[PDB]
Amino acid sequence: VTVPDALKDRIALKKTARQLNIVYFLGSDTEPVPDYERRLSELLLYLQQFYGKEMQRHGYGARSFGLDIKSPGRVNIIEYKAKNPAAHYPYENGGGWKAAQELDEFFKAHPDRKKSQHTLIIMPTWNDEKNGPDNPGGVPFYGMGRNCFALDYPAFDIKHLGQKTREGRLLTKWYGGMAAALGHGLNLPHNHQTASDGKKYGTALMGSGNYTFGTSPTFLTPASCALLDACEVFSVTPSQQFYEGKPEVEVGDVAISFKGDQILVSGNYKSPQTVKALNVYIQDPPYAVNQDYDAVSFSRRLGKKSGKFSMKIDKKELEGLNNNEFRISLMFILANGLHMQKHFTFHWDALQDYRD
Amino acid sequence: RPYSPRPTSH
Ligand SMILES: *[C@H]1O[C@H](CO)[C@H](O)[C@H](O[C@@H]2O[C@H](CO)[C@H](O)[C@H](O)[C@H]2O)[C@H]1NC(C)=O
Ligand SMILES: [Ca+2]
Repeated sequence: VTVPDALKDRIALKKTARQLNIVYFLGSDTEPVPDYERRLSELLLYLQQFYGKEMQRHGYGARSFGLDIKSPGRVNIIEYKAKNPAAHYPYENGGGWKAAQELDEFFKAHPDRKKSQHTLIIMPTWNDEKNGPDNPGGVPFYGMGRNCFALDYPAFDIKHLGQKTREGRLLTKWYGGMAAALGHGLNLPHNHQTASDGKKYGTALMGSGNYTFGTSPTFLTPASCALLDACEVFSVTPSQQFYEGKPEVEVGDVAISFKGDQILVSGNYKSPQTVKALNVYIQDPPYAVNQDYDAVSFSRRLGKKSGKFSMKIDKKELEGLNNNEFRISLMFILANGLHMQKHFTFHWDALQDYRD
Repeated sequence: RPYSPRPTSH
């Protein structure tokens, strides 16, 4: 096994209690893209380095998502042949959902192959008039709860990373695409760098980072990392169980005030389990989960079952917000990976402190 | 509560 150039400068990572499942999903009429074990292994191991280095940078130690390792530089990838041709699992109209329901049956019959509740599902590109090894597509490519979907094509190989070529440009688009789709699988919403992080570190991965990964600076936000800190496959505490039950948090006494360039957020919280952290999201309308690539995020540590929180936010960090209506969301993140939000709407032209 | 899938940036 040879180590590609991009993987030569790498850090050691803590061992995790649970590992991200990797599935190479084949339609009954589909052959794999040749050499995929090596090619996707290198790409997933570099991605693991990226998440771990960003986690370490934000103070959480050398923690990334776990992977089941088969042998040196090779991930233990489940090769799955499906009951139906690939036409039955397209990008549009529930292709992903159908592919997932079949894997749920696979993992219920083969429980030793399931290493966590998070799965990344990879399908070879279609080859027709619209798509092919030159312009991949046709297959699921998104987050779906704790399942996410990416694709494979012959030149999907890390040796093209950063290269000013068609393969390099193609790789950044579909590698960053995979990086962000996986992000969604790891409990992450869309977000946008602050103005100062945009200057220091570049592009948030869960914003437009799917177009920059491997070519210009790309990074994870403090809010993204606060969520990864409560993600099952980042855990180094085996006694902590994840995602069971419902998120139970009472939030009280909220106040959001505007004194100058500062936004002041404060309040109370109570929950039967530890609340690890608070993420704050600020965006323009419209607000739906796929209209929020503009949500500028902030994060603060909490760490108690019951307590108080208080944050100051600089209005000048709100890079890209241009609308008179804006919404502030407060996401409370629990020790077991569940979270819940409260939203609050404001108008710069009629700006009123929130006080309940 | 409904949970929509998260697609990438146009
Ligand atoms: C988001 O960016 C992705 C690249 O980072 C990718 O272009 C994705 O586009 C979708 O890709 C799918 C791959 O199977 C299908 O081809 C789908 O038709 C296509 O839209 C981008 N998402 C969107 C919504 O454009
Ligand atoms: Ca928005």
